[PDB]
Amino acid sequence: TTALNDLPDVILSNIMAGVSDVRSRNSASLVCHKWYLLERATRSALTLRGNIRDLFMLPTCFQSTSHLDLSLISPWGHPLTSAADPDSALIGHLLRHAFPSVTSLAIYARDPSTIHIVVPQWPDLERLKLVRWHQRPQTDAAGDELKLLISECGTLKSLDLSSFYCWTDDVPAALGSCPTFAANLKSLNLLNSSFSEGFKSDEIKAITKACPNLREFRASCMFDPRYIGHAGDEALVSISVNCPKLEILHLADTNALSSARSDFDPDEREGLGQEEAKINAATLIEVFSGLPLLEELALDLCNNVRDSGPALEVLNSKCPKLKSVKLGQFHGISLPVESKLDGIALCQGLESLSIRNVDDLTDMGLIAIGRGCYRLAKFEVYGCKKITVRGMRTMASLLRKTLVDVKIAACKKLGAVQSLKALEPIQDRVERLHIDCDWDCPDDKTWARLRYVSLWIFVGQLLTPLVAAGLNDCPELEEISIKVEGDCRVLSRPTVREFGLTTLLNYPKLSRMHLDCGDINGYAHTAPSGQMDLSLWERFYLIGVGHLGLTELNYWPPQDRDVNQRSLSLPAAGLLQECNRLRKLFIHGTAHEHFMMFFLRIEGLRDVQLRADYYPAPEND
Amino acid sequence: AKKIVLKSSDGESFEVEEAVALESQTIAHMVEDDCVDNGVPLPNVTSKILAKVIEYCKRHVEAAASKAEAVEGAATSDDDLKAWDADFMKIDQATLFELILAANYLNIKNLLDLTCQTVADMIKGKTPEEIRTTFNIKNDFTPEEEEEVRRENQWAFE
Repeated sequence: TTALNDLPDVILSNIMAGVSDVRSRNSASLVCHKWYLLERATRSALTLRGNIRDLFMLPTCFQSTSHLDLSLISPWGHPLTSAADPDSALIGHLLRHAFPSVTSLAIYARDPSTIHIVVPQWPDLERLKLVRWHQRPQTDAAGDELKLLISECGTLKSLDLSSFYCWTDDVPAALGSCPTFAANLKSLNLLNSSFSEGFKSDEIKAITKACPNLREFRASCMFDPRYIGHAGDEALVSISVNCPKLEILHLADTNALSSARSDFDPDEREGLGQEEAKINAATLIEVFSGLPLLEELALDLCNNVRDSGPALEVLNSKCPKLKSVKLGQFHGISLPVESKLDGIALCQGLESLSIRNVDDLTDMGLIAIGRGCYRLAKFEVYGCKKITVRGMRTMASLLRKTLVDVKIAACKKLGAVQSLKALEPIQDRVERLHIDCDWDCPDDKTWARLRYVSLWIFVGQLLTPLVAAGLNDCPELEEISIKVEGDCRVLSRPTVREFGLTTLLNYPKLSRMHLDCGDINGYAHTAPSGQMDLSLWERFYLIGVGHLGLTELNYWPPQDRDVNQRSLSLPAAGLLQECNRLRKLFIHGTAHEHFMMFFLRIEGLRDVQLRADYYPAPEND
Repeated sequence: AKKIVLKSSDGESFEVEEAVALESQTIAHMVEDDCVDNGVPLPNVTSKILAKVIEYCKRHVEAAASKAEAVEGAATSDDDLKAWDADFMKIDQATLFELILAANYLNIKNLLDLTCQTVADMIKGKTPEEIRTTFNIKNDFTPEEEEEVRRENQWAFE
């Protein structure tokens, strides 16, 4: 009988190319010399792990990797190469020796010298991602370091500044500095939530005019008509005209990109929003008529656009290739009369649809969307007050052949029990799920394919009713993501000891968890009488995490806005030290060095890092 | 419709549609000569392997055409192809390797990719000793070489 090793080398390379998990690649590289060579010649993506001081011991075996990620090197966020350091240039040379075939690069750009020394090492580079969560260095003019990058990165095809903090004035200046660079760009990602204010109308016009060959354009814009220079009708017209070849257009208000629901939800804002954006249905028709190649559309605004149904009807005819639509605060999405379909219900080619804050949407409109968009695989609804478990269940039944990823959030009449009841038709078919842990809504069973669950819960609420809500039998549930949000400076001390993480022992295959408590606002050390400080809340939320057999954990400590700290406390670190099964542990905040030394006591813990990937990142390092 | 016969290495003959046989680039290539009508011989393919090959090809061409047709809410086969691909690939290792070799011969890109991905999925989640045991591979690494490779692998985020 033929064994695997007797197969031709081409077939073996094809087989090795199918191993995408890095751990399995490392395991396969140890099987034998032939397998070592195959794995090394086949590996294409590498995220560098190690310390900057050890860069001279860098391995030279990864000669075939085309994507290199230098942004996670330790210490996190530190300048990889400083001009003040005398042997800095050598470092760049070292990189070009270790990874000569790099065409995609991701780097942390704290210092402009790091860019100027590392980026030009690969003249054939075509994709670049800049990462910076620290403060923008003071410069004489806007876009100075971006202009330098343009100077040393002529043949770039893709530029990714979605995690790169800068002033919105930097991008258009750099793009207009060198027309040939901007003309060669095919993808431009400016969807940065950290921008204080999004791009203005003039900035958007300049950016689109400079780059006519864009296929992908993402940007965080200022759509609020209160401010001067807000992006509006002419900005959208200019986007459509200047970039006819767009395949992806993702325009979002900056507040819409915030993780905190109090920043974009009109209900949570204290009267903010609630007014019309300077966008009309006729101009939306004009824009959609000018983008025939559009395949993905996202317009997540924090201001209202009403009677947009006629505009969305044009999408079906003028955009045949459109498969994904994401709308934010668009009204009149589906207003069916008698039995006629209209609005987004006309778009039969949709495979993904995200809906947020539609006041007009009733059960009839939801059923109309389910009927018309019969190809939907992903559905996302946020903040619809009038929809009911009846309409959601009917929509799920109508889409029982394709729907596999459902999210229901901030729906007044749809709580946790309501959402789990509404997803009954696709209970055995749904793969990814998000529900809000709303326990006080006033009203066989095996989740066979459910692999991922996302939860949102208010601060101080318990996780115990989850199994009673309907999530009982989930044999395939591997990853759960829990996001907690709220201001606990006004909450009283809870009468229950623990949040209830031990409830997750009900799911046997659960191994990965995201516990995002970073949108909890409380008192760092001086909580008044009847309240508890952030350490006690961390205890409340992290108790029992040791009993879970988690192999990966991403934890976001709660923050004190007045003191401006996201710190991991002594009790929280002690609780995390009980997780003997952890393979990867990433803390999104700051922690004492003794706390980081605590976690190396865990035997199997390989990847540990403090990642301050929020703006502004602490400068104390 | 045009029909063609394929001769396996053991002398068996399979009569099938021309269009489904067009999936194999090699068969499409030998179509250019007279052997299209005299019978295409496959000296490196056995009867069972050939039967599995033309079964997979027939299902793909059919559902392909089927999807070339239908009007609304009817492409659910896409998952079926998948589900059927998943249950089809529930074969023993020897038949799997023979299928890989036949796919490489006949140049059926889809079947070759699916079988290679099946092998890659079999690889995932196994220690080097487990991989060596499953695929019957001898370890030629000295402990110093193993430690050097591990040191190199420590430079990659997992």
